Amino acid sequence: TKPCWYWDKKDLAHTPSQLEGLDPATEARYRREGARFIFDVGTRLGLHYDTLATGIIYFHRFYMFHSFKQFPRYVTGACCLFLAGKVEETPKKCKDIIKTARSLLNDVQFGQFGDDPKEEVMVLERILLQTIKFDLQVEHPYQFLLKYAKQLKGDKNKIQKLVQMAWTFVNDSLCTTLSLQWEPEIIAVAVMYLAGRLCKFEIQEWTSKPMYRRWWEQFVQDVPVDVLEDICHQILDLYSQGKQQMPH
Amino acid sequence: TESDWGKRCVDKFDIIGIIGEGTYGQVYKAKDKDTGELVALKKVRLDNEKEGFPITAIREIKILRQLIHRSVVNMKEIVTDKQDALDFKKDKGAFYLVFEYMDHDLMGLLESGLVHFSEDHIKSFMKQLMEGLEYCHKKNFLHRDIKCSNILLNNSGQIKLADFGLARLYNSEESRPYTNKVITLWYRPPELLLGEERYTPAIDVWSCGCILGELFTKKPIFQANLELAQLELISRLCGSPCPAVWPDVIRLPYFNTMKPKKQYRRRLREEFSFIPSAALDLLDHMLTLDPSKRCTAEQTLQSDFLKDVELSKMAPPDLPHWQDCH
Amino acid sequence: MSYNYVVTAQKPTAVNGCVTGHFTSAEDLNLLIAKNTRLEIYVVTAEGLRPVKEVGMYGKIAVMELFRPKGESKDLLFILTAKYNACILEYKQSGESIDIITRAHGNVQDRIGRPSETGIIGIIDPECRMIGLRLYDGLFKVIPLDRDNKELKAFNIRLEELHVIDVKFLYGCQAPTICFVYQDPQGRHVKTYEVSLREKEFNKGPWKQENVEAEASMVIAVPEPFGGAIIIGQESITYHNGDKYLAIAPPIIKQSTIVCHNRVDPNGSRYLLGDMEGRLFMLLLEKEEQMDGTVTLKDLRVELLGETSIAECLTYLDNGVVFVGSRLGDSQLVKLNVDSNEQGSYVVAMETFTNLGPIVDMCVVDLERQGQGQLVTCSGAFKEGSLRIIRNGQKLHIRTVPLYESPRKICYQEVSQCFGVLSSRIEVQDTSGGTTALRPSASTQALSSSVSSSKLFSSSTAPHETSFGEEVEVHNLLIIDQHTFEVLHAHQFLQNEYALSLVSCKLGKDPNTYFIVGTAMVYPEEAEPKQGRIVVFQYSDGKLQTVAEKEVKGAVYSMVEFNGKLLASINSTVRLYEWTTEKELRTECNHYNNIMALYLKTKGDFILVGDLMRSVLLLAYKPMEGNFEEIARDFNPNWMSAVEILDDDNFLGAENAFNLFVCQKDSAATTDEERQHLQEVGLFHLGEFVNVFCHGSLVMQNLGETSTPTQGSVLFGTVNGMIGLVTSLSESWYNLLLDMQNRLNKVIKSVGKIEHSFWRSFHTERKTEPATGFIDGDLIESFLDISRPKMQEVVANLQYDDGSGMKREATADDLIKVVEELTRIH
Ligand SMILES: CC[C@H](CO)Nc1nc(NCc2ccc3ccccc3c2)c2ncn(C(C)C)c2n1
Repeated sequence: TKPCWYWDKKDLAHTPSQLEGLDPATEARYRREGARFIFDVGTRLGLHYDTLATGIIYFHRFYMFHSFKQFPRYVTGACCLFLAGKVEETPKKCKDIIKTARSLLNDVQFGQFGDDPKEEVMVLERILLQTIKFDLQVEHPYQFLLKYAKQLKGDKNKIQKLVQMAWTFVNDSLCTTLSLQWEPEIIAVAVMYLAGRLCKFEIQEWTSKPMYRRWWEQFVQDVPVDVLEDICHQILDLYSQGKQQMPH
Repeated sequence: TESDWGKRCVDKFDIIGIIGEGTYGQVYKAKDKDTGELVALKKVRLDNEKEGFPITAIREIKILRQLIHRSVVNMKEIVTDKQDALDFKKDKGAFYLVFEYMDHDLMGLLESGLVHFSEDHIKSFMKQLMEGLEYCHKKNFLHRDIKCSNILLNNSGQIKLADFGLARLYNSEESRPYTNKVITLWYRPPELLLGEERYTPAIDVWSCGCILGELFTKKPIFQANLELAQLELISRLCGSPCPAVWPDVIRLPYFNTMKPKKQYRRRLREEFSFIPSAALDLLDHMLTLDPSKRCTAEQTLQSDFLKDVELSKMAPPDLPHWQDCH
Repeated sequence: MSYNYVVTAQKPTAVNGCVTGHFTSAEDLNLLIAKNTRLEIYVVTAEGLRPVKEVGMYGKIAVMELFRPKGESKDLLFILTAKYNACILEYKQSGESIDIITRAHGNVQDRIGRPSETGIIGIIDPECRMIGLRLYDGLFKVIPLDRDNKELKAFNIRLEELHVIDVKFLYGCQAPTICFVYQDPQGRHVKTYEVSLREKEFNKGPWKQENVEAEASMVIAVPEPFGGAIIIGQESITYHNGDKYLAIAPPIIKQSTIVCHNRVDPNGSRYLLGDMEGRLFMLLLEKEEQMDGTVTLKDLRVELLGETSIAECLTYLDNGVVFVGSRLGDSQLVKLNVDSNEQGSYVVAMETFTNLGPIVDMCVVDLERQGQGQLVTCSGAFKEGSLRIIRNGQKLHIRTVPLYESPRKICYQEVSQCFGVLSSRIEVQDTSGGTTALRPSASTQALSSSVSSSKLFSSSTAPHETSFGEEVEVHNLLIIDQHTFEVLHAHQFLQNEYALSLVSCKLGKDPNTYFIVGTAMVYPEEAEPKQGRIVVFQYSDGKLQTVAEKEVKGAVYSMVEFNGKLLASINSTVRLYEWTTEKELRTECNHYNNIMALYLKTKGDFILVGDLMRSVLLLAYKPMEGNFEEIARDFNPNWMSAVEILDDDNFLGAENAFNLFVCQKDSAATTDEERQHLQEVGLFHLGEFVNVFCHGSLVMQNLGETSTPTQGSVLFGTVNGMIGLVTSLSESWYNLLLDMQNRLNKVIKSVGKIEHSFWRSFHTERKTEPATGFIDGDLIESFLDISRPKMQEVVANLQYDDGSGMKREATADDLIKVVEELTRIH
């Protein structure tokens, strides 16, 4: 019926990129750069946050089946965003994505697009569609962050602070392989959980079950804290590796 | 696995013939060589490459893999032409959307004049269509091209909706700009004739009501060539749009522009007096001018006409297959 | 685009309706006969009929009735066409000049309505106060006959009874009263309502509803003295008037359904009844006078008079002369005698009027080697079945060959100097367990005879029960001599086997010429036949030999010889068979994307397939591969009645809506999709049902110039006996004739003021399109009949094109020559 789109962390040691001699740090870097390229290009074009995320999810899934050494990442990214726009009904012309990609990329980086940028992108759409197995519908943590937050009642300002901080964590998680490890529902919980710790909030008080200390179980069944902590650790790792700090 | 779409080749289907001409490619009848199942193949050609894979096909793939109902057509898989070996750039082969084969389309049965619907036949037909539309509406999808051609009928009497190339999600919370010219003029709601641009799911209900009346007359109800003439025909039957019956008509772009010849009174019950009472009440509610007063798909299924219809008793249309020669 | 021309070679001959009245003068007795689109006016004499006038109407005549409103000296005529064109007509004569006046006219079509099963019914009040029309289920339309209603404006009254069988205005009622038989789930009932022009609704009628026979078919309005109505069924005749109810159920009428009725005595004492087997009855109203001075209906009696042609309409005229208006056989004048003849009959035929009847099939054959061609038709039905030999000589000369059974298909076999004809006759289950024929016929009067002994379906084990009295069809292949038309041989097919298709041809390397028949096993239980045969016969030395049989899983609706191979259509499948050196059929290739392959035509390696609902598909045989390929399909949906190939690119079809269309290959080969789309370039409303299309012409072409603007010749036969011809034009010639039509339509006065453009518009219950690609040759040929002032008015400002001269003005005398050349092809 439907394909399985989730791998174990341990499985990422065996992507085509890894097996062609790319080390884990380099592939992680390529994923961040490609995702952020997608994010930045589409933001300049005024695209909805779901459209950006969908392109990024296509991008991440693509490089579970292909190597970064044989598919230049910024061409793939542009193609993913191009298809994402049509899937999410926020369409853009391929020439406009190229125009924006050229504005944001230096001369070396835009070299990936070769002599005919539009052609390199349009040609890839065939491989992208076959790679993602024509499973175009994608759900993102954003809708669950809001669906679950709507069921919290209490101080308007503390919950809004929780949501925005969690929302930022969602945007930052698109640069990682969490999209490939955990369903979006879990991601939304993990970011609510992380924002709660950083804000010293006790979310259970805002739920309909204020004495149920594992507040998330009423939103996402069968999620151990271990999973939420692993997600939290990976998100904060991005901040620690960079110069950026938690939004708070 | 069954889910790894886009890889299996079209070699696996013996192509019987070309059933129809599509929007993004022609539609073919075929038989799976392995199972003997008759299937319908929609050819998607991305070789035009003006803007890549057609969005019309993307919508149908995206939505129909989500929708599972007896009255919604099933996309079984997507198959490809023999691909160029290790030359993805030169590969211009097309993709095929595999659908379940449907014996007939409503337009064909009606236009040939080869079918007669009794009240019981219409009950079974409308219940399946409106249940299917409700499934789509509960999932917040708008068909936007409901026409006799898109309704597909198997000889058993099972009805399935088909062409979702114009379908888009509807948000009640967030009103969104939509395309004004969506449905064929004959089945187009009055709100869209005046250019709503932010339309409700009630657009599909209007179209199904036009079909309901047609099943009792064997002739479409509102046949016009131009948008103004269409508003005139609707007005002659349903009454002219006016704040008395549609308070927000004054907000619509073309209300003052597209005035009908007169401010007509509603005669729907008079001209359709030959229709059974339960149906006439259903038609009167479905063909309501104001989309916020027009009934829903669910409300049609909780009507005296369709509520007690047992779907087990399929009741097929009366289609002659012999003595039609002479 | 394509350009084509259609002319009538023989006008419709079947009688659709007949009325008697005082239409031409208040003094004469007239008989108005309505053949499809044609009105014939006669005056009754002591010997027969004197013709006085004939007009054509731009519409099929559906209702034809004569009424005389107070203040008129003579009867007026109401005609309603099948496209709902209504009009009131008056006869006016000025010395030698006869013309028809349109007194009132309009179109009474409703935007919303369901056309009724029993068709359009039109009736007029005895006081001529209103015209009643039953056009749609659940509605009764009233045209009030006031002096001011020159546009025939009308209103609808809601009618609770949705399924009406028949309705007639009743005599002897205080106010306008309708009597109608209707059907609801509880059976059939007779009910009366009153019609109020002032209130524009029904009021309760004079007498109560009564349940009537389940197959109650016709309503008779009995004039005063009796009043009330008589209801004719399958088994019984009943009289209803208030409290009085009578019923006679004589066993003689149960045998055959009664379809027509006419009044003999104005007082209502005697009526004529006719049935489907051609019998003519007298229905007698036996009067009883009470001491009050009132006359009551005492009893009803039915008396068999004799036999006529299977009659659609009956008209008593005067004296003993009855006009038998027939649609399935020749019409007649017959005289009813008081004394029976020595055989027991009171009916003796006077005159016989040729009716080509339903033309089921036909072929063109040069019987005398004249380089001309003769048209041999399968005409008529049941006891009226016949073959008709038709040749040009200025009138058509027609020989009739009676068969007394229904002819189905005909094909000519020159090698054998004979015709092969498929026929069916009706037998009835009898007390022996077998069946008995109602009369001897061609298949039983053959010189030599044979019966299939095929064992193909003999395994049966499928039960089909028989009840005494039920009808069955018995199918035969007749071998008929081309000179004497003697039935030399008759081959009877299996029980319940229908013969559907017939060809005469040689196959493969076999030098023998065979008759090949495609059949279907027809059982009442089946929605669609699932068994059938292709049978190869050889006619040699006065005997028909079964050469080979091929079993198929369906009905062989159509067959045609294809380059030494046999092309046959079995249900959806289109199959090509080869004829082996072992004299057996072997399948080469099949095509399956069809709903039902009713019709097949070929040209070269190209095949045209006509589907029940999917219009026409152009297929090609690809010899390199040994299979078929779909060239293009007409994706517009049409119900086909016949098909024909005009040339390699243009294809002709006939729709069950009495419409004609031509499809062409798109010839804009930039995309595969465009090539596979056959585009309907020509649309035309013929007004006739085309059963058969045949290439050929009946004009004498040998040792002749035989030069005409027109190219090609397709003849076609129709249900109403009409024979027409379709021929091709150049773009230049089309434009000239089309521009001329538009000029002629402004000049020529139409009966009923019906717009010609409307009449020829492609019309189904769901669509109406303007005609395209077709020139109405019958309009063009009328230029020669309009007066000189009108001719010169037509040619004013008319220019020719693409000729030697780019623009060339036309004169009246120039066009007279052109049209006369066009009259030479028909
Ligand atoms: C989408 C446009 C088409 C044509 O109107 N619609 C369409 N028609 C289907 N079958 C009816 C049909 C129509 C035409 C025929 C012609 C010849 C022989 C058989 C024919 C059968 C069908 N089956 C399955 N699909 C899927 C694609 C949903 C279909 N889509």
